[PDB]
Amino acid sequence: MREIVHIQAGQCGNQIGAKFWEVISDEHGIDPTGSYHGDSDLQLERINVYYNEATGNKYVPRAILVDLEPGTMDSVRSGPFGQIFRPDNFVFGQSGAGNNWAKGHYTEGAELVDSVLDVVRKESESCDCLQGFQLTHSLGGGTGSGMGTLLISKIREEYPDRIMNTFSVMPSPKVSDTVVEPYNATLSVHQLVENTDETYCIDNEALYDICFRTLKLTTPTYGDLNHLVSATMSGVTTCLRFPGQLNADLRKLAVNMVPFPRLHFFMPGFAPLTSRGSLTVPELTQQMFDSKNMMAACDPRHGRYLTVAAIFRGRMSMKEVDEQMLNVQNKNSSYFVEWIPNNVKTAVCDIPPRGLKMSATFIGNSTAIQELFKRISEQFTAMFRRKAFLHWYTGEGMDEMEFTEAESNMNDLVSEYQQYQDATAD
Amino acid sequence: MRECISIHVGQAGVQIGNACWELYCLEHGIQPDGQMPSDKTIGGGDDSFNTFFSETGAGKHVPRAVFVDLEPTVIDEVRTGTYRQLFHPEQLITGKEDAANNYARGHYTIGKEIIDLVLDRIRKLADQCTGLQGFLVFHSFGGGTGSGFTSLLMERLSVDYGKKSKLEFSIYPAPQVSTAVVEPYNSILTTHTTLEHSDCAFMVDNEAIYDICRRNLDIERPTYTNLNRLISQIVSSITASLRFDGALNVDLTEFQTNLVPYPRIHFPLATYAPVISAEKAYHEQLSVAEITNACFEPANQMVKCDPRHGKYMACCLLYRGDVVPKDVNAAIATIKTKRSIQFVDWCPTGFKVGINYQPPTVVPGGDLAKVQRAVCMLSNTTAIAEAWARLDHKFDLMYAKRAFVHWYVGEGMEEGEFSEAREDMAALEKDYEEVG
Amino acid sequence: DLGKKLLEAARAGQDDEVRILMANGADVNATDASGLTPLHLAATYGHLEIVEVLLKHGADVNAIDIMGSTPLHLAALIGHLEIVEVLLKHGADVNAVDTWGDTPLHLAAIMGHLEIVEVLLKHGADVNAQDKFGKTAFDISIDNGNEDLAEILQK
Ligand SMILES: Nc1nc2c(ncn2[C@@H]2O[C@H](COP(=O)(O)OP(=O)(O)OP(=O)(O)O)[C@@H](O)[C@H]2O)c(=O)[nH]1
Ligand SMILES: Nc1nc2c(ncn2[C@@H]2O[C@H](COP(=O)(O)OP(=O)(O)OP(=O)(O)O)[C@@H](O)[C@H]2O)c(=O)[nH]1
Ligand SMILES: COc1ccc(/N=N/c2cc(OC)c(OC)c(OC)c2)cc1O
Ligand SMILES: [Ca+2]
Ligand SMILES: [Mg+2]
Ligand SMILES: [Mg+2]
Repeated sequence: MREIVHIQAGQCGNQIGAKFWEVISDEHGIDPTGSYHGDSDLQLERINVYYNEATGNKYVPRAILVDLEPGTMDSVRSGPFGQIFRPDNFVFGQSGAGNNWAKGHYTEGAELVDSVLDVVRKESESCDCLQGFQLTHSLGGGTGSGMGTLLISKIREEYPDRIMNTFSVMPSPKVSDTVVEPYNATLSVHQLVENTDETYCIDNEALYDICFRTLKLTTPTYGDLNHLVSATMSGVTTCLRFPGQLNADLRKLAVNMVPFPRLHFFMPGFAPLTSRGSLTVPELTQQMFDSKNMMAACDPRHGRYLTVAAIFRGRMSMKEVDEQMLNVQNKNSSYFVEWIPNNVKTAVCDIPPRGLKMSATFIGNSTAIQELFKRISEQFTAMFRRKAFLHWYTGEGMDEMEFTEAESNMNDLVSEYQQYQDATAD
Repeated sequence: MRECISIHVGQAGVQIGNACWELYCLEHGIQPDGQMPSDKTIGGGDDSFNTFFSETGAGKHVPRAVFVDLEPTVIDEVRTGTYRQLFHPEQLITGKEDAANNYARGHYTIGKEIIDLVLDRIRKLADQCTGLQGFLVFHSFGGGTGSGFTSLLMERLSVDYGKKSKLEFSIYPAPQVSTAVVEPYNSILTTHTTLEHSDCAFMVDNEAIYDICRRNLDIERPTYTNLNRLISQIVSSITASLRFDGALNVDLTEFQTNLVPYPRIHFPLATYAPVISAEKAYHEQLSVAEITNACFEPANQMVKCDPRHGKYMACCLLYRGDVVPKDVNAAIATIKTKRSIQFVDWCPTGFKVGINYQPPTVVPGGDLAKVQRAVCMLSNTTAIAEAWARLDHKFDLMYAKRAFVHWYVGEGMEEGEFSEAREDMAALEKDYEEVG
Repeated sequence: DLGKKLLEAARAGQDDEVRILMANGADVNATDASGLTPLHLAATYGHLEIVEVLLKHGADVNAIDIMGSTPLHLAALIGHLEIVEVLLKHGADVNAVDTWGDTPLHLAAIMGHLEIVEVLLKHGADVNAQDKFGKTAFDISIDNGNEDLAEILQK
């Protein structure tokens, strides 16, 4: 269990994906040219999980970059770490998908799907022991959502025994008021429930709410929202990238975090919350469990934690962390299911992220996530009831029964969360 | 002289293995390269240490041991540490992908890719034996490899070595230092499938060891390094009768005769005393009477349970050091005038005694102080049923909801195996209730 | 039949075609299979100029399709602010109720068009109007944790 093949699809997928490579390269001592300028030998111990070793001892990201729109490729290369990507790993079509899930999944997206798979095969065969895959995408557009899910199902057919993990960005009218986004997101959730082992739910609603109400940015931009996303992605991948006592991988996280196959949607959290260009263990435990620090717009105190994983990064007493973790489970006991004993796991990493002396990353599988699913469901139903813009989908080959089926699956998912929230250990 | 082969499975079995063979080398006077200057018979011999160590024509004393793990990180440390030259390079076997804390991967899917290589390498060790008595198997209950691979291995050893004894040293999970939520599942699955293939099993409760490291050794937050050093001292006291001259538990068969009245209730409790911090170099020396009494205090037990709540079916007292036999007799006589020692009416109320007159060895860099006398008590008490009930209750909370079961079913295991394994544990709890 | 052509011209945003068809006798109030009129389609697809042209030529601002949707319900749902204002200026029933018990306020609230919500509130939209499941627009903002919307509805 070593290498991860990362794939980034569509505009949101590529933008969040580029920021991830930039941030984790800085933590690992890697520069935009691909050279290692680090001071700690702990920065190269698990470098092969995300990087390929190349001639001259150069470190090339095991990343594949895909979009139906060509202009995206130019914005990736013009960034700070733009030239670090493999020039052959860019698969870019000619015509975008114009926020149409059907375009991404059935027509324009399906033409460019065998090309992406050729690149996936090449990176996968060059791996000593492939762990699985990591996909970054939005659910609101057409390429990341429609083509992204198609890519997932295709990869799932070729590599069934490997883990499929996604960083999936949920829509919010607060960031993008494009009324077809609940359609796109609902269609994609229907695919994610079946075809991924673990999904990090990154909600644009929560990201906007943090920037506006907590960070005091009255006009938040993509840069501002992506600053919270990059810190979350850095935190949740800490244990895949740094040795530690645990030898953590994607499958060990799946076995321990996911008790029922469909309930694999995680609510990530981060502390401290900070803005661009601008703490003790007890405070960091508190903040990490506060609804205002969650990356999904759900109150954890409205539901129950099935499983939790928390990563404290920086120099601190492990006994103090153990003490505070047990303390948070005592006073907040009614928010944890009592039928899954010892369901809170903690790791401590010596290497902290950039700009912070201490940090804590929270990964929760909470029944409160049904709030996020219900919000999108209510919007999908308001649109679907009036059959607004339905022809834009059915004209691409889609059947109106796929909408009915997607809505039916997502409501069944909400009922399943409610079921375990009301379950008792008797 | 009858040989004993030790098999260490998964991370816990391997790390505990490393700390035991280090200690064995120190007790017998074997150097890290395998040289032993106190051994006059070069290239062979029939001495007691020969039960655990074979000899080459060059005077090298090699452990009769196999280390197996489904991933290579833990065994690679053995390949590069202080005792790298001591083991047979082919004796250290590693796969590429571990069992991901899943009994089914260790037993059915990943485990089958290496089972024949392991068995063929064990046969090479067995072929070099004049009169193999059996195997000592070290493994965790909680890991995917320690649970599933160990079961598959125990099944195959029962077919290929039918007449040979099998003894386990098993690590029982603790919430304080565990890895997975599904450890109760792995623990019940491996117990059910190994029960008929094991003759005697010594469980080591990680919570008991953690508590002793904190209370007696003043170690704030014990690591696996501190736990394994204490565990290896206790495993050394249990195996000393196999590697040195003596009159008690001299062979694997005798551990069954002395400690196992009935085949299924083969889980003896070990108690060890005294455990003193190395920072107290000038401690007062405890008498034979004080250390003997210490054996009946729940705090010094390897498995958390209350023997006052149960009945004894056997009791063996293994002393090491400056111990006069009449002082043992006097301490036992005083201990007999006590209402908390109740034997089952069908067993003699006797205490078997074995004394090795060499003091225990401590490893350089360890946490324990040197002592002039130590005792390890091995007893079969129905109070160990408390350990089984705590694990069964954790299993039941999850299983009622079928939480995590799909991970097992997706690795070639039927859901019916979980209920058959739980039914066997219900029967095992009733076996202890029937004895008393 | 110029009515079927006018329906298609209003959806596609063909301004000159609407003017031609009406001059030749096209039914400004023609309906499709589901009861949608050229004004419903113009309001849905955001053709502001076609909406104003149709209203100056006898289109019923309060026409309902088979599901009880008025052009104002569709304009509030899709988020077309200029069209919502034109429809109210021309007499649209701010509190019209469709077959699901929704008013344009319920649809502007669900879809998060907060500016349209303020406009509907200023023109008399009823905060106590309940849908078929008894929810008002204020209940929708409480149930979804939309603090921005709850603040606006509490004005
Ligand atoms: N957080 C965040 N959201 C983004 C970003 N870029 C786009 N989005 C969101 O993603 C959704 C739109 O999807 P895109 O990724 O732009 O679309 P696409 O996958 O490229 O598909 P098409 O262009 O329609 O073919 C909307 O909800 C946007 O708010 C970004 O960098 N950060
Ligand atoms: N005492 C002690 N317990 C250990 C040690 N290493 C792991 N454990 C315990 O063993 C259990 C986990 O099993 P491991 O042995 O690490 O797992 P494994 O057998 O390698 O199996 P997989 O990693 O799942 O393939 C937990 O209860 C740990 O606390 C060790 O060196 N000493
Ligand atoms: C609730 O019980 C469990 C939860 C998860 C467990 N460990 N899996 C991982 C946990 C991670 O963070 C600490 C992690 O960093 C994100 C990770 O990296 C891949 C794996 C084990 C548990 O016993
Ligand atoms: Ca010899
Ligand atoms: Mg795009
Ligand atoms: Mg392991």
